[PDB]
Amino acid sequence: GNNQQNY
Amino acid sequence: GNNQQNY
Amino acid sequence: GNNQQNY
Amino acid sequence: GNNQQNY
Amino acid sequence: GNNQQNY
Amino acid sequence: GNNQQNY
Amino acid sequence: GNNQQNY
Amino acid sequence: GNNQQNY
Amino acid sequence: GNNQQNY
Amino acid sequence: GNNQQNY
Amino acid sequence: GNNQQNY
Amino acid sequence: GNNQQNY
Amino acid sequence: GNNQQNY
Amino acid sequence: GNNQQNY
Amino acid sequence: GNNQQNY
Amino acid sequence: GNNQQNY
Amino acid sequence: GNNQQNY
Amino acid sequence: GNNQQNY
Repeated sequence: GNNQQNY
Repeated sequence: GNNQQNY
Repeated sequence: GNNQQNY
Repeated sequence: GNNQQNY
Repeated sequence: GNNQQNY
Repeated sequence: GNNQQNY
Repeated sequence: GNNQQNY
Repeated sequence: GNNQQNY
Repeated sequence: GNNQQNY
Repeated sequence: GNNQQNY
Repeated sequence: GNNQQNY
Repeated sequence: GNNQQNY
Repeated sequence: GNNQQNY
Repeated sequence: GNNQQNY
Repeated sequence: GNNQQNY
Repeated sequence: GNNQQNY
Repeated sequence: GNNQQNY
Repeated sequence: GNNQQNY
């Protein structure tokens, strides 16, 4: 699906 | 499905 | 926090 | 906190 | 806290 | 606390 | 506390 | 305490 | 935080 | 099913 | 089924 | 069934 | 059935 | 299903 | 934060 | 922040 | 799907 | 899909 990664 | 990862 | 909305 | 909503 | 809602 | 709701 | 609701 | 409800 | 919306 | 993990 | 794990 | 584990 | 474990 | 992981 | 909107 | 909009 | 990564 | 990376 869609990807959002927050570091 | 959709992915959200929060570090 | 962070927001991801998938329609 | 963080929000992910999947419709 | 964190929120995940799946419809 | 944390929230997960599955419809 | 933490919440999980499954419909 | 913690809550889990299964319908 | 950061925003990603997918229609 | 859906996955939410809170550390 | 659905999974919620709270550490 | 559904799983909720609270540590 | 459904599982809830509280530590 | 959908994935949300919060560290 | 940063914004990405996908129609 | 930065903006990207995709129609 | 769509990708947004925030460092 | 579309890509936005923010360093």
